[PDB]
Amino acid sequence: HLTPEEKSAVTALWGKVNVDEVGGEALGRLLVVYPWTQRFFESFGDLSTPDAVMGNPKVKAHGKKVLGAFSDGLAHLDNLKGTFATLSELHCDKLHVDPENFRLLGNVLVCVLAHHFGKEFTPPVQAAYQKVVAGVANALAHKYH
Amino acid sequence: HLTPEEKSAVTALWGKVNVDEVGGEALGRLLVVYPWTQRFFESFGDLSTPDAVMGNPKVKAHGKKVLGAFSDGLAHLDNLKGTFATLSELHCDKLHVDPENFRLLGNVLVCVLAHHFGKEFTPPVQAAYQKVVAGVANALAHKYH
Amino acid sequence: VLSPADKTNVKAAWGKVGAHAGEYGAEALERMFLSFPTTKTYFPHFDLSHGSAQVKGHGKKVADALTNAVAHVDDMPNALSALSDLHAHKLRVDPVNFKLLSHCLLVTLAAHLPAEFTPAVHASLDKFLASVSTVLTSKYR
Amino acid sequence: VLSPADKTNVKAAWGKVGAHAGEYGAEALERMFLSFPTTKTYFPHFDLSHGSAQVKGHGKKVADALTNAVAHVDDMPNALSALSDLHAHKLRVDPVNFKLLSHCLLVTLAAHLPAEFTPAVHASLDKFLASVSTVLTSKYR
Ligand code: HEM
Ligand code: HEM
Ligand code: HEM
Ligand code: HEM
Repeated sequence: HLTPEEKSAVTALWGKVNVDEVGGEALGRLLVVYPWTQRFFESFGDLSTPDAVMGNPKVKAHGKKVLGAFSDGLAHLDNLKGTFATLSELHCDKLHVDPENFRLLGNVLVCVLAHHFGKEFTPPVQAAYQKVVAGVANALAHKYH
Repeated sequence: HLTPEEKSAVTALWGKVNVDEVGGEALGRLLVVYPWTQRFFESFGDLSTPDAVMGNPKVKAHGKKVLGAFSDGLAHLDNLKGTFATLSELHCDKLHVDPENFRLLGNVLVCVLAHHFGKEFTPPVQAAYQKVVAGVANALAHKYH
Repeated sequence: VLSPADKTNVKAAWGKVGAHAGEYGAEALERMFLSFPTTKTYFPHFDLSHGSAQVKGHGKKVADALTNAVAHVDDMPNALSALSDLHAHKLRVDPVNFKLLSHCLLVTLAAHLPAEFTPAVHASLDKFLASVSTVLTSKYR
Repeated sequence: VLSPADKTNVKAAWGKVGAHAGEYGAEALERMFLSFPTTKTYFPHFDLSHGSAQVKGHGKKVADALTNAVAHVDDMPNALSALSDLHAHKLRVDPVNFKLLSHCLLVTLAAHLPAEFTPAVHASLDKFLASVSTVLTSKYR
């Protein structure tokens, strides 16, 4: 569980985030760094190179969608399971997304926040975000069956 | 979350387990299959070959103790965190045992049950035991800090 | 690396499996689907109920691939090259799932090999399935 | 495997670390201990407080070993041979922890190399740390 200081540090850093920008960057980096995650996006067009993936408007659009939901979920740090329950059932039952993809995206998100904020993304701030990305991943995997 | 069919399957098979013998076998196999785990057992004597590990009296004695505590936890499947809290703190603060060792022991114990019981350890019975070994390792890791 | 004793252990154990290889491959998949439900996300096109012929046919393919790997235990990368390509670029199974099927294969072998599944043989089989798993994920990126 | 492009990307990015390898290695360890506290089970003999001499010293060793590996990227098994022996036979750190430190080294580099951490370089660096980790755990059993 996050401590009160950790919640405050997450909230404070997230106030400086351009969610659409970071979402597009994190999703594109997921597809570049872990290319097997492209399996869900065969309808998205060109994913032939790192530049093509990062510049792909459908990739950016899906990044905006996923991180917008993530962002909203940060108002519910004490009820992530409840907040992501229906999205958990959808990702399992209809989208067939292995929950390991949520952990990989959380790892890419941490790397992007580190790249974006530099020294401001301190060891303690990182520790806080690690709890958040494991919490969201676990909440999105909770209704799998 | 074990279902009621799962709880009954766990209890029914556990009535046939000689805890002392299975504990010795599972701990010896952990030390044979993942030999880096011998790092916690420097004072236990001869661990030079599989036969030496498996017949080592100290390995057999510890196995008995370890699986005895595991067995006791089977009467409290809805409260594993509270049941193993004291031992979790012990393993963290005094024994310095990485909690990944609890996961490795869980997999070796599933393999020992399958080897010992054969066909009776069916797919569904295994699934119930996987939930239990995952729950016990998570309970023993819960007080780490 | 697989040692000479590991290779001997693997061939002895798989040799005893013999003609039940395909049945054991289907049982390991069934064990995996029930024990680790997230692995079912790769098979939405399959009826995964107990006894499914799709799981049995897939189980035979997995087992035949393992037989091929045992047969080429000193040259596994080339023997499994087409399967490495398939998993890396088409199926795209997350690499974490290979350790789950390997454990279920190990459990299935233990449940069918009372005499042969000794501690040493268990250790060699675990190493072997991890090496097969490593070759299968070697072209993912 | 590390492609030629991966090797080029790693040499450029790690070359930019230069004289800060000690500092970055220490920050990656602190990042790991705070984010993943179970890794502290391997360092009960160290003062792990912020800025401790032991963490700084160990940070330098880890970073100099990576420098050695980048410098001999075509033959890491031979260049890290003594360190793979040390980890397999004495330290015996569970292999799951290498992914944890690797992630923290990657965050550290991202936080200190804004111009160089492109998507392509991030993939190459992740692949390189995973390959170093594979070599360091190659003799465990
Ligand atoms: C922080 C983690 C994530 C969150 C919060 C999230 C959230 C969402 C949301 C809000 C939707 C739209 C739901 C709807 O249309 O009803 C969605 C759809 C989807 N998600 Fe997730 N997602 C996450 C991670 C992922 C990952 C890692 C993948 C795969 C790599 C993925 C694959 C998909 C796919 C394929 C769709 C359907 C898209 C479409 O129909 O255009 N998601 N997700
Ligand atoms: C099911 C999981 C486990 C349970 C329930 C368990 C339980 C116990 C118990 C009851 C003790 C004796 C406590 C005392 O002396 O006060 C103990 C000691 C110990 N355990 Fe665990 N254990 C588990 C797994 C492990 C594993 C996997 C390892 C390492 C591979 C480990 C390492 C140790 C060590 C090193 C000791 C002290 C032995 C000595 O006295 O030299 N345990 N454990
Ligand atoms: C020991 C490890 C494994 C081996 C030897 C193996 C082998 C194979 C083989 C031989 C095929 C059939 C190829 C063909 O039809 O040309 C196959 C397909 C497939 N495998 Fe793997 N596999 C392994 C691990 C996994 C894992 C861990 C997963 C996911 C949990 C997986 C998911 C699939 C899927 C979804 C297919 C396609 C099945 C179909 O649609 O018919 N495999 N694999
Ligand atoms: C990138 C992966 C790693 C590298 C390059 C690395 C490198 C090193 C080096 C160079 C040393 C000192 C050897 C000497 O003094 O001769 C060392 C020691 C050590 N490493 Fe590793 N290491 C890695 C991963 C890990 C991990 C993941 C852990 C545990 C979480 C770990 C735990 C230790 C410990 C406990 C020592 C001994 C520290 C001391 O007492 O001074 N290492 N490592």
